[PDB]
Amino acid sequence: GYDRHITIFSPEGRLYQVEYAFKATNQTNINSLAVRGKDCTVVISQKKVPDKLLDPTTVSYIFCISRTIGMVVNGPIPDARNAALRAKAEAAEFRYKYGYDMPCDVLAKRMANLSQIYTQRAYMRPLGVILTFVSVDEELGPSIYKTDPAGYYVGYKATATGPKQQEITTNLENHFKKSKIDHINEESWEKVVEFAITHMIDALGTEFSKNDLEVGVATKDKFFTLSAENIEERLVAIAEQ
Amino acid sequence: MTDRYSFSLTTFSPSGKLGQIDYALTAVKQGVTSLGIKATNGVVIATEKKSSSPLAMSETLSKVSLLTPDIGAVYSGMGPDYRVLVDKSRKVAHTSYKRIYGEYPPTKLLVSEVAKIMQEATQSGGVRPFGVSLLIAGHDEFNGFSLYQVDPSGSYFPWKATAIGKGSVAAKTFLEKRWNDELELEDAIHIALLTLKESVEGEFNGDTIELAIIGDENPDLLGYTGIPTDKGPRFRKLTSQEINDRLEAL
Amino acid sequence: TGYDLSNSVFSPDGRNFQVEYAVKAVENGTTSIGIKCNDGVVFAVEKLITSKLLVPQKNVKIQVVDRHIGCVYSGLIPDGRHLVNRGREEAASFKKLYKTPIPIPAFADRLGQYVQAHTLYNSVRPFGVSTIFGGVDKNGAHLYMLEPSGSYWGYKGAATGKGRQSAKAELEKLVDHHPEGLSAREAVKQAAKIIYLAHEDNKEKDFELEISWCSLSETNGLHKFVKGDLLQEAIDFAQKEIN
Amino acid sequence: GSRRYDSRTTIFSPEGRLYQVEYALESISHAGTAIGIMASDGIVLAAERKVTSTLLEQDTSTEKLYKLNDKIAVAVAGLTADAEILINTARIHAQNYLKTYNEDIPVEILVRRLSDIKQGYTQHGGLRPFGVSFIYAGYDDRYGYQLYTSNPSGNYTGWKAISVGANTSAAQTLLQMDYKDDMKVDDAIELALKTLSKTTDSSALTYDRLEFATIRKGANDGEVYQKIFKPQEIKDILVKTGIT
Amino acid sequence: TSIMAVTFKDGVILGADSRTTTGAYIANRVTDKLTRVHDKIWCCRSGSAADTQAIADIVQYHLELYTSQYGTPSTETAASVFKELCYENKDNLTAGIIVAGYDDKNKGEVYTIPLGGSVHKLPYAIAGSGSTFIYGYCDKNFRENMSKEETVDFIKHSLSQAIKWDGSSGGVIRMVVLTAAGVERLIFYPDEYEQL
Amino acid sequence: TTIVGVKFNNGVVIAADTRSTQGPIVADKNCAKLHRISPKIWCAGAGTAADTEAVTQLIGSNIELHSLYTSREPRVVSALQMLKQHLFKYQGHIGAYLIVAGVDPTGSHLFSIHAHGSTDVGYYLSLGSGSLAAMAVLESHWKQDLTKEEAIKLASDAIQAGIWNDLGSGSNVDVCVMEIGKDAEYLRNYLTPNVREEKQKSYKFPRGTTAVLKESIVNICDIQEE
Amino acid sequence: MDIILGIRVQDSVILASSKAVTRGISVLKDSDDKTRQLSPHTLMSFAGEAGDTVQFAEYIQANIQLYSIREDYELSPQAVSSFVRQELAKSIRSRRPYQVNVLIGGYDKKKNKPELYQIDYLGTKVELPYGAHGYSGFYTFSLLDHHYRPDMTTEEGLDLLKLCVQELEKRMPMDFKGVIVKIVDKDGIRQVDDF
Amino acid sequence: SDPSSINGGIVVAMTGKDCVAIACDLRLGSQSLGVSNKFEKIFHYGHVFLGITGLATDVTTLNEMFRYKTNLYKLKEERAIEPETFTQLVSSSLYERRFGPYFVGPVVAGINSKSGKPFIAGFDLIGCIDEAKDFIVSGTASDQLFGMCESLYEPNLEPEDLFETISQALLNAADRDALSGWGAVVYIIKKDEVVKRYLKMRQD
Amino acid sequence: NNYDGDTVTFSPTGRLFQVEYALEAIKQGSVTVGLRSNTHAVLVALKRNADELSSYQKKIIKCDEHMGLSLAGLAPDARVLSNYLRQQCNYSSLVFNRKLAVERAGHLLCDKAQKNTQSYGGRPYGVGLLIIGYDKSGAHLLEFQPSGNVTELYGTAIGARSQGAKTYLERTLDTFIKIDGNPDELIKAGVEAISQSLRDESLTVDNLSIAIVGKDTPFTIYDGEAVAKYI
Ligand SMILES: [Cl-]
Ligand SMILES: [Mg+2]
Ligand SMILES: [Mg+2]
Ligand SMILES: [Mg+2]
Ligand SMILES: [Mg+2]
Repeated sequence: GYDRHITIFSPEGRLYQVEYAFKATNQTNINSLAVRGKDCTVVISQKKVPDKLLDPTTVSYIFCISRTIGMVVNGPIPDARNAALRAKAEAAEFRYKYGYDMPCDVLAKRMANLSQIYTQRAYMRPLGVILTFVSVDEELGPSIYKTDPAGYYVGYKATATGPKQQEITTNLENHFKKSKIDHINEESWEKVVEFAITHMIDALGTEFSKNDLEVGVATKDKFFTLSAENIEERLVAIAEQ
Repeated sequence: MTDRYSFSLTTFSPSGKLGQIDYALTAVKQGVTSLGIKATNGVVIATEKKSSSPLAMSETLSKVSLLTPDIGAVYSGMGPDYRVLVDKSRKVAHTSYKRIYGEYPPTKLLVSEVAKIMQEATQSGGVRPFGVSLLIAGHDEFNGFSLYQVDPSGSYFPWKATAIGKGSVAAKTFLEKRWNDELELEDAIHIALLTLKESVEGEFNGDTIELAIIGDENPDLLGYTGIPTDKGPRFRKLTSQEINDRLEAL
Repeated sequence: TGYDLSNSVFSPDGRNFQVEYAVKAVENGTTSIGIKCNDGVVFAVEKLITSKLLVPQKNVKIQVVDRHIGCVYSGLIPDGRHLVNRGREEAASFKKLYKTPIPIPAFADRLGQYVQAHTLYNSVRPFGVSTIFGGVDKNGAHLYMLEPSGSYWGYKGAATGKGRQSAKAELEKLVDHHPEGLSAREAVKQAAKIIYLAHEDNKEKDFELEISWCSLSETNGLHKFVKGDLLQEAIDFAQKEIN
Repeated sequence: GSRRYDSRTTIFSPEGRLYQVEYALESISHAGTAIGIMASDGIVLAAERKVTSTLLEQDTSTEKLYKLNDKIAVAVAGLTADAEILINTARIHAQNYLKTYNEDIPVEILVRRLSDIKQGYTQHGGLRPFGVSFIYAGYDDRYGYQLYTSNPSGNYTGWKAISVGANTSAAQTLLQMDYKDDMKVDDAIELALKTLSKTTDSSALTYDRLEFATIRKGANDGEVYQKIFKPQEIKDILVKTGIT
Repeated sequence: TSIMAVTFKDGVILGADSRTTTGAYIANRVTDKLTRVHDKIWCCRSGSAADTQAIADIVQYHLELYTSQYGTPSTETAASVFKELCYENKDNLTAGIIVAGYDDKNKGEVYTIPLGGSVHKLPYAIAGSGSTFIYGYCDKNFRENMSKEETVDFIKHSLSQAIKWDGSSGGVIRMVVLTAAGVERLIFYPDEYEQL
Repeated sequence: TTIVGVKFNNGVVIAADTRSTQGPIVADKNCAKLHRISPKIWCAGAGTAADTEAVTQLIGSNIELHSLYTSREPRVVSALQMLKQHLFKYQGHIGAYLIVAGVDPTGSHLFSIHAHGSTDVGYYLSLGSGSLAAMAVLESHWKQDLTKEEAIKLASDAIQAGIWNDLGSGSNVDVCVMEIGKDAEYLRNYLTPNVREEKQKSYKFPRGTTAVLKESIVNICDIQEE
Repeated sequence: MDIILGIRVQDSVILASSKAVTRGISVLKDSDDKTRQLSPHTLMSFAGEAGDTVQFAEYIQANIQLYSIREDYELSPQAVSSFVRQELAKSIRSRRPYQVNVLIGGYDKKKNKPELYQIDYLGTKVELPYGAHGYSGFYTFSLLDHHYRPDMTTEEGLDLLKLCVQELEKRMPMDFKGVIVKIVDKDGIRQVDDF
Repeated sequence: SDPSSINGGIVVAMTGKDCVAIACDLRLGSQSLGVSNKFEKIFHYGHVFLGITGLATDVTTLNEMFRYKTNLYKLKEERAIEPETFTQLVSSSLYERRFGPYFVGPVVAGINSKSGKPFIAGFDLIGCIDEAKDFIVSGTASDQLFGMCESLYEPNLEPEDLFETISQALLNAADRDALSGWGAVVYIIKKDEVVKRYLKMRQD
Repeated sequence: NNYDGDTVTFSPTGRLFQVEYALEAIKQGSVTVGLRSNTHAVLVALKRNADELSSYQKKIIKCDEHMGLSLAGLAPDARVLSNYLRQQCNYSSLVFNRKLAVERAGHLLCDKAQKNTQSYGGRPYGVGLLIIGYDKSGAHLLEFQPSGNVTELYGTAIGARSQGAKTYLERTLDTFIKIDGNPDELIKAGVEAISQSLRDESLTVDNLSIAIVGKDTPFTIYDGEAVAKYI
């Protein structure tokens, strides 16, 4: 039974190492969510600092890949940072060679191709991570593209990742079934972040303080993360209506 | 480090079976149904856009891909394996042909190059076979219209019409009754839609079906005028609306 | 089963058992700690005196990287040395290209990526050490702790080895009782105490205390070993607290 | 490390056999039968396509018979994809020889080269062997008309008449019975088709299940012509020989 | 070329002419020699146009990758990356580059990298063929901690003279101002600066 | 060789003469110097003629693959970046001097490139042996906010200056217009001001004028059946 | 080295090559054989730069002898000459090219015809009735153009060759110390020991 | 010293009504010394004809190279290569030796078997394609050939008239060049017959 | 058990069995002792013969004028490691005109041995070494294990029955450290130390091997009748 140790086919045409890499994805016990506005793309993720000895400012699963592209990761931090470093290198090289900023969907494809190689080549293991890339693309507008250990990727109107992804997914599905549009019809990114946090609270059934969340926002020509005090202002506005 | 898997991971078993190739074919069998039909004045290839989530934008996932202006491809099996093969197939069409002869390769030879890549993943060190079967449709001046199937082993066969994946056995029987050598392209599209409806459970419309043709030259899709001999690509992907129009006359 | 025989193999849980076995070697090692103070960091380690024939103060365990970073580790000592050698190469190339000395967070990732790379293939074994390291850069003091998996985070206080539970509890008290912060000289005294308290898990043999520090005010942001009178003062403070 | 997963494709059994070669030969025994017959005035190559379909485009299809150059052709039995790798190598070798010596490559030299490549995969590299057996039909001015076969071991031998693939034991007995040295091409055509007709696992032998080729000096004066038979031409020769 | 960078109270300003020559033919009279390698780190180029464009593109790539990992680089760091390329490839390059940038901690800084690949940190720097004619003028007229308006006049008058005497220099005078307030581009036409 | 590029209101136009030379001899009287990198990115080349086509096709090939990979229409800055880095690597030994123009989702663009890898940006550019004659016309008649009709007129006038005044240039004017939101129109032999006059005499010989030793049929057919 | 001549007659090929070897100031040897037997019915003479000539000739000899053993068959003169041309054509773009010119005289046993091939160091091959390298042709070709017939006997060929050598001994400034003459025909290769 | 004029020789090609013609001299020399009068410079791969002038070793090498490549082309494509496609193959093959080139001046001539259209093309040593409607010239007397062709040529000549025109163009050009002559060959090429004619000319 | 097939595999308790098996080879080897004062450092080694016709296997190797070691375990591995030390001592002298510090020599040996414990295909070294030397900080004694662990000591012993000599040195610690400026007495203490590890056999003239390095004493090895004085 060595067909379960390396990435070769089992008698059912399955790759067990790829399937087990998907299971490692939920080892951190963190849920993330991404949505699109008119002018922006917002990504939120749970933040858990279980040890008091930790410096909470260094605990993060959101990465600034390029000026325009942001990436949130679902999976262990070593594999997350591995993927982060590579994505940063790929984005920089792309700009140097082709003279324009690497699009979000193109980076997603590139990282997905790299993941595909690990499923075919035996000496390399899959990374136990799911990568959600966000930006406001200059051609396609607000964009969410998500990659997994199988080498699969696709665009999203909105998406969710983690142990409780299904609850969040169905919550988002129901909202877009009502509105009948592919985005959050809102002018400011502040209100789109408020939408994201509200619908995560509804889906998970839990309340959040300023230190329980982690937020990333993509606008035209920049991606940035919010501070604890920026999130607090967001939480106050939610509670006041 | 270094890749220390320099040995074959696909080997003959006592019964003469190449296990990994057989298992790759099993993966293809689980895959979503795709088909191809050849007409007198064109070829059609079609498949179902099995969306993994309704939040996913299935237009951003292309199951039918342009390889050259006159050659297209569709698959059944593992999507990621297909995507990288399309990248390699597009590049090899240039490096091993267009940069030498100043023209795009004929269908049979591009198929031959894709097959070679798939064969090598069946013998080279430290790799598994590709878990896909391809259907490649195309046209060239001297061979006319053609349709080819390529398997994980690297073997390829020309077809008048065929199907691969989930419901291929039933689909091939359906095609045998309907196919003749006097079909026009519109007739072949009609038969393709009829055949594909049998293997689809849920929604059946332009948004859940991906369909492309190899037909007449499209000067409107060339992007420039002024060179008489350049008349445009024969590959054309049908729009969501164009599919729905033909579903009313179904 | 058989998932634990080879490195980089995912178990049906999604776990790398070889990395988890490397942690066992870390847990078997001597206690080492790190304390983040107001303008710097302090490192301390327990050295077991296996015999009278060991020359006192000679078998130095704490290692310097560049001139501003200290590194201490628990587990397989040779593995730690190999990791520090790589760290010194990383810090050298950074300074070569960018002129400025490597920032601590930048340095943390360099070690992290290198340790993580030893979980990607079956041709290599994971590191049998957890490394506590840090120093002072342009943005202030930083303390990190890096595991066999390649996982690292920033810390207010950090501990590893056989007496890590005891040490962690002591560190948590300091964080609670000093929200405004701890001075460098206080941190040296406290580090001595915590190692002496953590020595209860290794009470069979007696030990030798070794301390180092980087502080903006006390050492000009350079890594230095605590020696002579300042070391004896910390030993006296530690001995007074256990009695 | 990696040793754990190595099949060791290039080792002897306790009996002194090469496991992988033996198992590759087992694979080839399930492939469609290919027959070669050598006459005084030419060579015949006949081969059976494996259980086909009515929707297979036959006139543009090739799975058995391949052209190596104008004078040499091969019949394939085994993995088609593996064969095409070797066939392209052989085509290049023939052209290398023609460029070097300005003379067409002698048939045996081409056969030896391909056979040596097969041998290498059994002795070094740790890769699986090619699951292919060839029948080589060719002509040169030294030995005239020649038939050879090679198998995954890299061993090759010459023949007056030979079969590879399925039912070779039965086919070889039938050829050994009716073959004579003074035989002509038109007689050899009939023998090849009659042999396939009796050994086939199909219910009946039809044009759509066959590939056929002749190498004749039936080319206008001292020169050699290769003829890969078309579907309609295979249908005619089946009626002529009285099989359909 | 005529290029210069000058530090002042609020930061630093880069200046340049716009003439590119193959021999006596002016191949481009409206060239932009002030080049951006980071938001507030720019450079001035002199020597082979191919070489300095290749170098600046590589530096921009290096600093973009630096920023993604370690945050905003210092001007000293940018100068070091320029130096590494110019020093290690001295046999095959003909490039004279002035690096200028604005930090909030370090404020305005100027580094000059001559042919050899050496680095020199200076209060102001001049380079290019036309700089030879204004060593005297610039040394006499430069003061530390000038205002924005004074620095613009110093550069305008300086490059005006360099253009007047050097046939290789000419066209418009381009300038780029680097302060806490942001990045401002300035342009001055012949009818303006010739009558100075 | 004379090649020019001129920006206008809603796009860009490039033009070229049609003479290619071997020293003082005219090798081809109707040469095609306007090359296609992609449907809406065209470039004109001067210098070593093999180098300008080779480098145009290589980058054009890689641009096509890049366009398929990214699912986006190619950009002129991508063609520019790939061309300059290729040419810099070969230190000027690939003697390609190019004017690159086109339209893409970003807008309309016009750049020149030189064999060593320098690039420049402009509203009007000229390259080749007739570049000084062409640039004289461009510096005399160029203005901001040219129309399409004005830009074609200016470009062809600049090439004519090269044709008549530069011995390296001659014959016809080729033009290619790339307008935003439209197909690029390639106007081969847009002007034909150099048709040869009828000769004074016919030089058709009587049949049997040439002395012949041997005649034979050449077998171009393959080896025959039967 | 210096003069190498070749002539193809009715039923044989005759190669003549000088005997002198000169090291600048002195003639070190006057009996040198500038030829190698490649196969029983194929002979190759050579001339060019010192060292390279013999090194090349022996290398070719070894290769043709290897082919003969492997196939148990003698290559045709045409096939041998093509192999030699390719080696020289490969050599001319090498780091340090072989500076060697050769004549290949062979009797084709299949066609029953003598054949003479002239190949220079660049890899320039021509089949000829008579040939030479260096300045040898300048003195001898006017005589060969006049007297040569395709139906000449071997004895007539040797007589025409004597007239060529006499003209060389009269008008050439260098003393090449006579020639060694060898005949290639259906019976193989033999040396004319009195010339 | 100049590799392109050591051996000498010329090639010319012309188009006519439903036909093409290609012709060459037969000389091979070592500078002043005439070595061979049977060195043909026109080769054919199927119905596509290739003339090659320049350094003779490269002429031989390239013929052997294009025979090699067109033979593999035919086996894989299952059809003979066409003039337009072959032209691109010559261009590609020459440019791959950009910084160590074959010293040659190739000329392609042929009729497309499907369209019936007459085709000719020329190259420099490094691959640049010159695809003229009227005529192509190459070799040590290319200047002379340009002069003859420019005055003698008219469009839409019948095969037997085209023969006279190209023959007179070659002969009179070769007689004004020291390194060309010693015989000549002319190919007249129609869609399914090719005639080859050796010309009688002065042998000095 | 299932985790001792190669050096690239940890056991479930975090052990490296191939390294532990390499450590076992040292315990089978013949006893060797090391000890030092403030002026000198001494090696004493019991050499082992194959039989009565055979020679006694050499145990001590010189690395430089100021440094050298004694071995216990696989002798060919000691040759590889001592050769590496010779080179490193030599690189230091040629490039930096500097005698290599004994502590730095230990660090180099540790790192060389470590690479063989973390990579596939290789194997750990099967030998233990006792390095003595005199540098700019006086006399030194090091103990090398093929796990990579190098330790600086006043005295030690490795090999079979080395525990007896190690206990003796632990008692005598305060006495032998004070033997300054008297080489003969320091060797006497080393010969008396190694005697606590002997059984059945005693120290003969071709059995005993002694080495010494000190303040004004280059690293020299004594064998044969040169050690009869100490028997
Ligand atoms: Cl990729
Ligand atoms: Mg894998
Ligand atoms: Mg001026
Ligand atoms: Mg003449
Ligand atoms: Mg003459």
